[PDB]
Amino acid sequence: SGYTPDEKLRLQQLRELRRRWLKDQELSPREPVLPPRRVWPMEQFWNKFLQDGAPWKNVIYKTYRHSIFAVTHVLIPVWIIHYYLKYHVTAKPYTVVERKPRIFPGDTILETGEVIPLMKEFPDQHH
Amino acid sequence: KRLFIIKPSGFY
Amino acid sequence: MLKIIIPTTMLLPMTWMSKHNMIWINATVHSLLISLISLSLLNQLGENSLNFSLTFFSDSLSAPLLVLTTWLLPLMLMASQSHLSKETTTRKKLYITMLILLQLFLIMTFTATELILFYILFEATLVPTLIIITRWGNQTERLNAGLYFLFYTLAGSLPLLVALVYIQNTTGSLNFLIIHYWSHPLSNSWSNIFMWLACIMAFMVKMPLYGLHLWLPKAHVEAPIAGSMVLAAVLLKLGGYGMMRITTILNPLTNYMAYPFLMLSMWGMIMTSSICLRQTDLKSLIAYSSVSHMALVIVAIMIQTPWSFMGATALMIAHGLTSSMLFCLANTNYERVHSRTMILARGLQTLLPLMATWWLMASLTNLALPPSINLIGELFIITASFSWSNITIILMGMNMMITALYSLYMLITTQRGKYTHHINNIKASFTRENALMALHILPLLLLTLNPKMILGPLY
Amino acid sequence: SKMELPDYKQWKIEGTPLETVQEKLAARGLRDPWGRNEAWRYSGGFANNVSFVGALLKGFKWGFAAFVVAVGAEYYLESQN
Amino acid sequence: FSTSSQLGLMMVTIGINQPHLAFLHICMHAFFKAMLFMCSGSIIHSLNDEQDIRKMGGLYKAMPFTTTALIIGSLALTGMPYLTGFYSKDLIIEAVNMSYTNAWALLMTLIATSLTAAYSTRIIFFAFLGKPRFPPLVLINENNPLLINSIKRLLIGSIFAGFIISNNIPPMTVPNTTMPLY
Amino acid sequence: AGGGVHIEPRYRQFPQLTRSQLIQAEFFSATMWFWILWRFWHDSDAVLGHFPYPDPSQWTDEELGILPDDE
Amino acid sequence: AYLTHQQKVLRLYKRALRHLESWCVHRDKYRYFACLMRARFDEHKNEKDMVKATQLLRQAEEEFWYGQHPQPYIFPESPGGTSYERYECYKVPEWCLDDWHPSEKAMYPDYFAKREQWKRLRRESWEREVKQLQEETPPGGPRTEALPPARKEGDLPPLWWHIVTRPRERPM
Amino acid sequence: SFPKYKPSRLATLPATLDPAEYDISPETRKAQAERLAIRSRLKREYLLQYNDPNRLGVIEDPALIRWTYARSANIYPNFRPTPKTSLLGALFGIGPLFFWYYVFKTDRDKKEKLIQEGKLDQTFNISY
Amino acid sequence: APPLTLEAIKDRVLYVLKLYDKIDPEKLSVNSHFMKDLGLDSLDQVEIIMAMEDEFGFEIPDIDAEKLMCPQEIVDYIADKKDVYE
Amino acid sequence: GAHLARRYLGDASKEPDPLRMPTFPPDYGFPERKEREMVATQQEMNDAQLMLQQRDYCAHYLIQLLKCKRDSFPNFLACKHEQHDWDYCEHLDYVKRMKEFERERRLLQRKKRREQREAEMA
Repeated sequence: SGYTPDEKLRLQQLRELRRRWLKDQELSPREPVLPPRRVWPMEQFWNKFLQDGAPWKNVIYKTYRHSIFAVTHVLIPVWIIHYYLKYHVTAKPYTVVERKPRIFPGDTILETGEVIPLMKEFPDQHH
Repeated sequence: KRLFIIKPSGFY
Repeated sequence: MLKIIIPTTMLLPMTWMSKHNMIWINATVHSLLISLISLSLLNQLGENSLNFSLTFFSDSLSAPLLVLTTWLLPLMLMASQSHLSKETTTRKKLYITMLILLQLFLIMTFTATELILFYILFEATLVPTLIIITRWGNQTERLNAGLYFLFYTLAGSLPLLVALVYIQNTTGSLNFLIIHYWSHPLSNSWSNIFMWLACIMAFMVKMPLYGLHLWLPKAHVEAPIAGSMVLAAVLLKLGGYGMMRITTILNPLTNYMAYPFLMLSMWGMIMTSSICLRQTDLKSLIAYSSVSHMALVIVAIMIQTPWSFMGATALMIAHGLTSSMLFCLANTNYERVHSRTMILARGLQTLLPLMATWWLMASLTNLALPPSINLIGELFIITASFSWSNITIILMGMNMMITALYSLYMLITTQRGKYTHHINNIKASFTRENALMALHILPLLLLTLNPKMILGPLY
Repeated sequence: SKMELPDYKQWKIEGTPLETVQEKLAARGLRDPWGRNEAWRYSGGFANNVSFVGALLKGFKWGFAAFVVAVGAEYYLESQN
Repeated sequence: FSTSSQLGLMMVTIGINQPHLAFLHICMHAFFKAMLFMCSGSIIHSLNDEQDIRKMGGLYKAMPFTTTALIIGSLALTGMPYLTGFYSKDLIIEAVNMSYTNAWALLMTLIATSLTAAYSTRIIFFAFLGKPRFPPLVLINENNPLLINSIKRLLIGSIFAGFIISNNIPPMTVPNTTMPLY
Repeated sequence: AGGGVHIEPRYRQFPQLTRSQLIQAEFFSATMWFWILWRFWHDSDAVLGHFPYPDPSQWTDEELGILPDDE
Repeated sequence: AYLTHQQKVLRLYKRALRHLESWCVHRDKYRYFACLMRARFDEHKNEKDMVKATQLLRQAEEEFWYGQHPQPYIFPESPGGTSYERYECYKVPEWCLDDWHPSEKAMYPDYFAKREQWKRLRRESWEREVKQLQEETPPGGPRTEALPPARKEGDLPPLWWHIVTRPRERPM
Repeated sequence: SFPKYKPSRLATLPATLDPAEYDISPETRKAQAERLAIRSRLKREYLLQYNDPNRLGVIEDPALIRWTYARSANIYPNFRPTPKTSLLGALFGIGPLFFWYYVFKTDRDKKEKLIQEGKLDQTFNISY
Repeated sequence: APPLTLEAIKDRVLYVLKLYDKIDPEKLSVNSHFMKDLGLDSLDQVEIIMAMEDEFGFEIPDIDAEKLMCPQEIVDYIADKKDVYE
Repeated sequence: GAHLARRYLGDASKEPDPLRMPTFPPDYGFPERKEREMVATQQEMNDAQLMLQQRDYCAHYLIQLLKCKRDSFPNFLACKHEQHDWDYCEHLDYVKRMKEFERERRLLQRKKRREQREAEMA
């Protein structure tokens, strides 16, 4: 109760000086001067494929995006693990263990065809 | 309008 | 085994006759070459050690140490690049000579086939480090630092010498192979317990042991950057490597009177870790955390369980590395700010992000996060201790309370947080710091995948 | 554009229960100054937030479109058989 | 807290020798508790960085989809038949009720489940029921389809949940069939 | 930014809720109302307790094998 | 400096209704309360000798502290809130501009040219801003944490650089 | 009345609750000027050197290195072997050690009381 | 959060003063200094400070909350607090 | 629960303690203890991989339930009928256990009146 003139010009002199900082801090219209990069040609053909913006063209390009995502981030990965377990790990015994399936009466084992003992009668509960 | 963002020098 | 010894012996004419500019370029370019030469010593048999000659031999226990020392030697070279650039060339050549001579004495010490040959080359290493700590040190107290170092180590070393010659006159040979095959039970006589005291207290002092540990805080903190890493990384571990060697004839008295040491390590490891969390100097933290991990391996040897010897080797290399990055990192803040106070510099990732990446992965390495060999070796100690006593877990489990309580603590006050707006000294990271950072931590994840070689002779 | 400020008296204090709490001070003998400061929260489209029950039976009208079809579809199943 | 209360229930079922009933509980646990934070964070983004209940009102009309998501998410957790609560929360409450258990181990579950039903509506009220309590600058929005998409991709979980896998998974639980109804 | 904000807001009015988010909100609300009452009558026995519980006082010692206080 | 009744009861009235709005949540209830504390606050603005003025003040603080909302509302961007010191992680000093790499220096040339003249006016006006400040400084250094302005001609307001070059409150 | 708050080592009594800070007195009013002046110069000798373009180094804090020397160096030059220091060292040094000795010596022999006439389980313990 | 401007943020606050039924709509001025140019003194000001703070989001520090008292000297601070050059 | 209330608040001698029950032979008052039998034998449940805790006397409808469920896939919504006749033995076994709890209970009541009349006469 009362900014003294001393500090009144202090703020204002501080105000527009910092405001001029931000005035000088703007990102320049020139920005950014970028030296040449490498633009791949297959992606050039791929982006040029869907520039016209037809609904089918955009879907196909994203399908191809999914496609290469399949081939080398899914389809190649399943290849080299498939090659890994059943050809190298299972080449080593007991690495891959398997519980026998819950074989059930009336079923036939593929080799012998033996019908696992057919279920006897029931105490006949019904609701 | 877009201001400037300063970072540590990174290229090194 | 002179495959490695001679090229290091010759390295002194190499650096001394090198030109003015290269010297360090010369020193590294050949010390890496010797490192892969020493990487050959990874060839172990099952249990029969590699007996290269009458006086020199190595086993599954010594070889990981040899590779650690030989590959270390380039690291203090590049680490000392910044600190010692201003000094004239002749002392530059002399300083490298101290480093090479130190690594020279280390490799023969770990590979001696006769106990006294080990002993002569055991304490031969303080002579160069005393030069390194005292001459090239930075702060004033460095004068008293060296005195604390040698006198502590010697105070136990001489009793070992008197004990060693006694065994010579009693059994007829101090050679590792002969003493192992002709190992005899060390009886419970008062004469024999002092003999056990003589053959153990020497390594216990530079183990260190709780109470007998003051030298590291008064030495590593004021040691030169190169000198500081070498002390904690390997020169800690002569006593350990000796300890598993001399413990072949001290039975059964070890299982009867190791309790005071098992005591002093267990309480000390919690005590050292707790005080580690309450220092104002970051360099003291790696020093105090070092003994905390180091106190763990003394527990391993005392129970002398196979599993205990497993982690004794692994933690030795793990901590021996672990202290190395932290001292390298703690160095990098120092000369930038000329102080070792963690409070002064906080939140450095806002200025040095890549340094922070190295800082945290070294920290979590100190945390013993599996699959890193830090944990698996440290874990095997827990299992052996539980076999020794099921209760043991709580006191050491208290050690898995304080470690991360401090081992991420400097992170959130050195690399993590906000920055003080007054230090314009902090600049970009010279690629040397990150490069040596790479050779420092990248190994520990590498042999993590294959822990059997650095597991130890108990494989 | 400019995040435009509409006219002052759109969110004016009248109609809102702000007078009641203002007259509550007038019951004590004074007035309340922040009525139309919040009248926009009562006036405008924010008026009469849907009650708790009406909140937790949201979609029950189009739900009633679903009941008759659901039971009607179910009635179709065994009646046609 | 309603999670940690729930994490204090699955291991109650194994405490009464029910592993799978615990196991299905966590599956539904993630199904609705992901949302409760998901929509809550939507309030923090739509209404500028606000978290406390006592700074925003009228969220029903201004935030319809998040209101619907919060309604069903609480509805899913508060034991309601034919959703996450049925196959999990209804199942656990009944299971600890008729299995051998300490009286207070039972007692907390009914109390906590009531409390879960209690403060779920407490935040629903302060969220939607009440006049707007946000700064005059009106910026609350959810028109971003990607946020809308992410909600509905988990909506199917929050209402369907166990039913998609109820009969699909084999029965590892020993049933009781008949038991007192109270 | 300048070239966006298609939810272009204003001061102290309703935040222009586009009909989409409204009829979306009523859509899955109708869907989940449909979903949960559909089974509220399709298999109400699942929640209603399909099988009943017998009060145990409603039993006789003959079928329960307790000899009355005479033997 | 020391706090006097006006500074202190203004401090009181800030927290008091901050609890009250957090207590009532809904505007209108707290609205009737806040304006009646106002009358309750002026119900005694005529007290006799300052001892009672202090003593009743003591009664105000104690009932305030136990009437203080135990969980009060704090705006996140202010100390105590969610957004407090949140963007300090993105805060970065201005001297990192100097050590920019020359190839990267030529990728932001205009912005580095502007910093050149900004640090230029830092240096050419630093010495004049400080020398004027010391001569106008009363003996015994500063008597308070105040700052003299650029009161004279062709000068900058002393000790301006860091506060003019303060990082923006949203460095993002 | 109402519940009354109490000071604590960590739950210290608030300035608002303490009437002592409210005891306006000439000694306190006159005292505040000195702290205002000393902090003013400290702010002044912070800002000038910080805002100085020539200050390319680090501006140290005299209070900082007084504390660092204090917390580590000054202890023993000022330490005195009082009876209480010996007692605290006893109950924080040798004392806790004997705690671990007695507990660890006991169960160890308690185990050794188990093996000899075969009352310990070793069905799977083949990794000694 | 938009590219908030001082012009937009002050016109918000001149509403609060004109929404101040005590501060008459004709009594509105960018320099309406409360105790002597308006008459509503520090006590009749600090509640308005919270009122604007309640609608602004930020909490102006107490040292200048009671002090920044004329509408332009307040809106100078939200210009400082948001630190926008518009 | 009534049983819980009678055991603790009332008398536990007239209330079956869950661990202590059964305290009387099944032939006491209930003759012809003709051992009941389930159907799918211990090899069957073993070959069914049946859960140990569920290999009860209702094991017969269990495995045949998982029979059709083995072929019910793809459609999970199948085998409701054979699901709830298994619940019927679980219904029957539950009330049989309910029968067990009260059969001991009615013996527990009678036991009180028995000793009261055959020990207090003299």
